[PDB]
Amino acid sequence: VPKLPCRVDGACDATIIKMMTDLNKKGIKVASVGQNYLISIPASALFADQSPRLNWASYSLLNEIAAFLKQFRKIAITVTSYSSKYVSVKRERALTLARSRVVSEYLWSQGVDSRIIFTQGLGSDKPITSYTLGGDRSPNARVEITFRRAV
Amino acid sequence: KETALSVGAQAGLAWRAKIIDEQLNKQARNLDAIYDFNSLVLEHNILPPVLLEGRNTLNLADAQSIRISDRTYKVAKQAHFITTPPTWRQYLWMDYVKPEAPNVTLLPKTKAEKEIWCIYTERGWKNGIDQANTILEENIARIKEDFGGMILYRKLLAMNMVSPPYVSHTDLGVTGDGSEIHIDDRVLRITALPELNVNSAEWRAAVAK
Amino acid sequence: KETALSVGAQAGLAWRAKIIDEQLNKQARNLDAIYDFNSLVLEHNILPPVLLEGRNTLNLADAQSIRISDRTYKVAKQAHFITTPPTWRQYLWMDYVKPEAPNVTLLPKTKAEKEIWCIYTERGWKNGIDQANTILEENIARIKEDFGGMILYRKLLAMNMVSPPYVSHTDLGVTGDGSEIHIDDRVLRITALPELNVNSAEWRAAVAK
Amino acid sequence: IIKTGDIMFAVLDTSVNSDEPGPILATIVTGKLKGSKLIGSFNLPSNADKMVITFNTMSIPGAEKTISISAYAIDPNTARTALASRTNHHYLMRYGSLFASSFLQGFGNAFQSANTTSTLENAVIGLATVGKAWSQQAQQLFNTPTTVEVYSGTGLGILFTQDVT
Amino acid sequence: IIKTGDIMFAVLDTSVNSDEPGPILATIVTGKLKGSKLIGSFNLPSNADKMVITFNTMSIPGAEKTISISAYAIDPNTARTALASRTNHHYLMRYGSLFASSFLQGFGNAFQSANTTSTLENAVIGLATVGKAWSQQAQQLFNTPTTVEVYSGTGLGILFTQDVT
Amino acid sequence: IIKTGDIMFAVLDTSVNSDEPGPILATIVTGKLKGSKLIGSFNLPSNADKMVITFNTMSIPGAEKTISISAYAIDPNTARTALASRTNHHYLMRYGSLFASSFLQGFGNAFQSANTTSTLENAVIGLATVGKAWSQQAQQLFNTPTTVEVYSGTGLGILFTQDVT
Amino acid sequence: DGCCSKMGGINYCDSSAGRLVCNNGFYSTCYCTRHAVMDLQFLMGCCLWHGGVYPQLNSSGLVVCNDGYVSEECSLQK
Repeated sequence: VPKLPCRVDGACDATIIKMMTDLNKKGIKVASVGQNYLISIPASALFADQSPRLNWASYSLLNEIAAFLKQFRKIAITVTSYSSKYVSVKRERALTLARSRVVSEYLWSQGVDSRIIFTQGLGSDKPITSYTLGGDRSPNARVEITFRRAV
Repeated sequence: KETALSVGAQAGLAWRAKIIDEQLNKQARNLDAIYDFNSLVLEHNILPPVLLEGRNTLNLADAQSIRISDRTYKVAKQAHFITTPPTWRQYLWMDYVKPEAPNVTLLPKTKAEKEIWCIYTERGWKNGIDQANTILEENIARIKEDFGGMILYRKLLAMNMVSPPYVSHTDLGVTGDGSEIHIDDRVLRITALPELNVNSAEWRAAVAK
Repeated sequence: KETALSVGAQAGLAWRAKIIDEQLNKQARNLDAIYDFNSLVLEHNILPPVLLEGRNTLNLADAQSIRISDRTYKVAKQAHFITTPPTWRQYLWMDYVKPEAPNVTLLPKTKAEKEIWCIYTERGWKNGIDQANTILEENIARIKEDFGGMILYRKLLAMNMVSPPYVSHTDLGVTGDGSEIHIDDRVLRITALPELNVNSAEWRAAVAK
Repeated sequence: IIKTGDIMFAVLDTSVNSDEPGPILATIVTGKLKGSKLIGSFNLPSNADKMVITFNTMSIPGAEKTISISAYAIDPNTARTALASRTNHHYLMRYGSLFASSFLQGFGNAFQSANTTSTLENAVIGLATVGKAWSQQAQQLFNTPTTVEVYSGTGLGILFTQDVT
Repeated sequence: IIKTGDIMFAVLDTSVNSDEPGPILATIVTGKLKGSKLIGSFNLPSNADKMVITFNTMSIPGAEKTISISAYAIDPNTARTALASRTNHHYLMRYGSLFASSFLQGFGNAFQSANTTSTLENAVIGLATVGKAWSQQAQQLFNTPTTVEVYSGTGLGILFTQDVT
Repeated sequence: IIKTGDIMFAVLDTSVNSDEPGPILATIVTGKLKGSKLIGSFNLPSNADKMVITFNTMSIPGAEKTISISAYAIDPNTARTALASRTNHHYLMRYGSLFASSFLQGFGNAFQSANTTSTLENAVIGLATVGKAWSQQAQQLFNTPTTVEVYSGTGLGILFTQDVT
Repeated sequence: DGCCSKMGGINYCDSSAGRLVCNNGFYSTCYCTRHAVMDLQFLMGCCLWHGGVYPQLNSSGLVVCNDGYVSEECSLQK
């Protein structure tokens, strides 16, 4: 008992709430229901103009989001990408797939203890808003992460 | 030293016992709806037997010696007569007594004495509470096993894998001397106790929709 | 004096054991990745045996008497059944127990006693270090030997120079009395143990490109 | 089975002065033995700087038996063989009685002697004549020892001497 | 069967002085044995610090049998061996007698001696002659101890020494 | 198996004075025997310059046995047979009592004798008469030796005398 | 030490979950019973992966595990 850990290491509820508030006020979407958590990030703040080359400054954001992710004992994590219709379907589908692959690779390099990570990108096949005037600035063009807390 | 430990364990046991007894008494009717017994009771005031079953069993005697079976069925408690159905009191309720024997000899007079007295009393409280929880969980496991055995026997009898119990009634007219008389002698004997069959040919299966 | 020697040796051994165990925990996944056993278990969950090979042996019995051998093969451990594949913990994990015993009453008096205590503790620390390293070396040698024997058996069985083991299995239908029933008796016994063939025609060679 | 020379706790409930030996009982409250009792007696030391009790006749509940483990006691949480009591019981009385008798003798004799160099004579009378009998009786009774007395609410610890079965 | 050295209550009904040997009976008023009685005797201690009672001739009602369990008594709710009695009975008596005898001797002899340096003559006469016989008789009687006496309406507690059936 | 007279270490807990001998227990803290207990006694020397412990009754954990290895003790970090305690217990009290009694006698007698060449008379009285009985009593009691008392938290070393199994 | 710190506060300990509950319906960080999921890698004691420590003690200071293996690192050395 005395040497048994009091709580799960590297976890503080106050820290969790604080950083969740920070992300939400910075605009990155965090959504919670039951124990299933979803995070949304506009692709404009991440990539170039329809290019699968992450901007250098975004590494701080990636560090922050991984730091948040580290507090949850998890099993499976899904990362998917959405985009806008640009030239064809296959073009942006491949673009989304590459972007998801890159972000998944960076996360896997980071110390986020999971068992499974799925990654995919479906271009502009799941619209969420009628407004499609902008290109990479359109809100629907984004990335999203889903997972379910265990126990 | 350990006197505080002992009294704290006693206090924790008693207090947790009182709390759990209060909870049980608070929740009565739904408990009865759960562990009904008279419904399961058969047609001759006879308690059905107790059946257990295990699946995918492997035993290893030593090197080059292994025995594997898929399903096994065992009879734990043989069926018998009864006068009343059982209930939950003997399976869930547990005793209680307020411990009222603190010996006035080891009174903490100094600060360290008070500190150790308090900490030892607290840890005794916690240990007693945990022990009470263990008693409760083993009791509930026992009653669940009993009910499961009963319902499984019912299911197997539906499956037609066990013969029903057999009862012989013998009725005799008035009897006795001129001083003692009984009008109607009714003797109920049990001839055949339920048991498992061996012939697989007549076993009947089932299918839902 | 020698008391300080002994306690310093204990402290050094414990500290080295804790350090090496921590390192082993930190570098874990690759270890189990390389030391698989499930990919080595035989068809019937039977652990393959262990073999040893010797090359170019010589013995001088006495004057006038010499015996040389080209190659020799030994069955170190006979194959036997198994339920779960072995891991590396029971070969490499070290026993760790922090010695918190203040069994020290030869407390220092002067600077000279303090410094001889210091040097005794230093040499005890170093002795613990070397002891732990030697134990680790023995453990790693043992586990390497076992894995080598396993792979040697695999290679020779592929080369068709040893007899593969043979197990006979028998099946029986429903069995038991009216109170106990088993669905499917399945009894498996390894009739033929693995062994080598001292014959010669049965030898097939191998040559790559 | 009890190891040779282990420690047990017990509670003493009856008090007695170190005057007349008698059966004194203690009750074991902790350890393996619960509800057991032990009767014995005390001893009078030559000097009263400490006080100890001999405890030999042990009775354990449960079964009708009487074992004969003999053991002594130490002051709980003090680990000393002395007893907490008072020892200045009968020094002052005898000292004062002797000194007063001597002073009476001296006053009578010296103040009668210095008469060459009525109420004063009567004081001489009383002191000189009542000093001597008082002084000799005080010498006769001076040898009374100062006693000690245990208390009826003091616990104790017992170290064993022999084993049991 | 009675535990080795267990305790019981009893009521003392007949009082006695610690002067002459005599049987004393007590009555058990509780416990398993109810209405039982017990005859025993007393002892005289060297000093009046306590009083203990021998109690062995135990008579149980119902059956005409007599076991001889021997036991002692302690002060109930006091748990001490002291007896409720007075102990300053005959100190000042002999003290004053001896002191007056000595004062008489001194008064007669010294007031006769101081004559050089009829009512006074006869005072000297009586004092100097009747002091001496009184002084020797006081020395003769100084040794009678002060007595203690139990009371007829005090409860008591009896602890056992040996077991019975 | 223990070599014929080698070194062991233990710690004592029960403090005792060299007044009334009795069972004393120590606990072995190191060596092959750990948790072992040793009860024994002490000896009274003619001179209180030291103190040694007669330790014979050894009980080792594990098996219910009682060996009788007898050995003595030496002060750790001192390598001597002395005991760490106080030695000036009872010099000054007897010295002062005797000297004061003698001075009283002298003052009374000399100032009485110096009369030829009332408060001074009373001083003579008290001194010359109370000095003498006090002087003889002090000479009677002047011969009590100085006690030595061990403490409750001192360790010790034991040199063996005989071998065991 | 506040398990539900900067939250609704402690609600109760679910044993079936082996976890504390914050008043805001979010699972806490601490544990409340041994019957929970803790990441356990480092352990104390000796004779591990053997029959454990043999309860019987020997005059010699060596300790041998109940399966017959002797642990030098657990035994004190000369």
